[PDB]
Amino acid sequence: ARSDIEKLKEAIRDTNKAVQSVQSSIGNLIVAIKSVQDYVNKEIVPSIAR
Amino acid sequence: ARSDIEKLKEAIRDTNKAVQSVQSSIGNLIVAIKSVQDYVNKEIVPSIAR
Amino acid sequence: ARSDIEKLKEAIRDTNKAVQSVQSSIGNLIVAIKSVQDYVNKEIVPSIAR
Amino acid sequence: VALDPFDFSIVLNKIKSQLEESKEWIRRSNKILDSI
Amino acid sequence: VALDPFDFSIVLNKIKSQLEESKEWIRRSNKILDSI
Amino acid sequence: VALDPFDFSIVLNKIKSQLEESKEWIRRSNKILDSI
Repeated sequence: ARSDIEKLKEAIRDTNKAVQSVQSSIGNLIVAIKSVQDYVNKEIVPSIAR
Repeated sequence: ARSDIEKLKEAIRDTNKAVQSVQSSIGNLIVAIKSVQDYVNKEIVPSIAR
Repeated sequence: ARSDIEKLKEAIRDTNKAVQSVQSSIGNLIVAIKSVQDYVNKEIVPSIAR
Repeated sequence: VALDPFDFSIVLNKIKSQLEESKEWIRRSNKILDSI
Repeated sequence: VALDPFDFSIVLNKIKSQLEESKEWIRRSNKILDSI
Repeated sequence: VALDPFDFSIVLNKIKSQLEESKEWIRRSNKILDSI
């Protein structure tokens, strides 16, 4: 069963890489949402207040 | 150990499906953030400039 | 091969925990985007209309 | 072309529905691992 | 009811904290796979 | 410091590119599982 164990190991390694790419996506989604937040806080909120 | 190998295989298949559903979620989060981007670019930025 | 089966099991358990943490991240990204949506709908859209 | 508020709501509910499906697949994976 | 700026900051930091925990679980999974 | 519209576009395209890489890794994992 050494061959099947090695296949399972390599499949999980690929799944782990899939999760790492999702982790990268989420990190950039944070950057994107923070950008929208900063713009609202700095440009739109004062505009409404004045 | 054939039974345990088959269980490990089916568990990873389920984990892979979990990652695919997260992938769908992220794709729609992009659509949602792009929508907010388009609205800011088209409606709010000119409004401030004029 | 009992030792290798147990290792594969524990690796997939850790990958599953990684996916659960991503699931938590996505849930809070929804909250964050909904917040931006609510603010636009309630404060900016009427402001433009009037 | 920004989504209208209705379509935006449809997209947010789809994100949530897929997140909920993801959690079910993890539960099933964990249940299979418990049977080893 | 839009979150106030403080609460919005709390949510963003929670998203980041959970992303960081996710990366640690992957490191541990990869370490176990290396021991096979 | 909010990103300018160009930089915002770069970030969105990076999110999409990484999502596409993620889908390829899942395809490869599923292909290996099929060979067991």
